Amino acid sequence: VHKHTGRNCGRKFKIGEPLYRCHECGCDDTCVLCIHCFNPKDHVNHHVCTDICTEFTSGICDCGDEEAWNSPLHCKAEE
Ligand SMILES: [Zn+2]
Ligand SMILES: [Zn+2]
Ligand SMILES: [Zn+2]
Repeated sequence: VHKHTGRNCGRKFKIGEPLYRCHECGCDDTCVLCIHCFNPKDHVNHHVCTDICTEFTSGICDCGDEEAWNSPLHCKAEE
């Protein structure tokens, strides 16, 4: 299971996978969540950008990295 309780997710995105950012919750535009981590309950009427990862964009999910978020998140995988 995708739980990573007590540490950062750090799941590496693959090309074609969904990535989630939130204007309000993210510290900057590079702060992102994977589909296993993103919880809609954290982001009601927030300005959520869901993109499809490309060859150009590449990186890791920031869930559990509190240095990347303005609000406490609640991992979807933890539910
Ligand atoms: Zn994740
Ligand atoms: Zn997570
Ligand atoms: Zn949000």
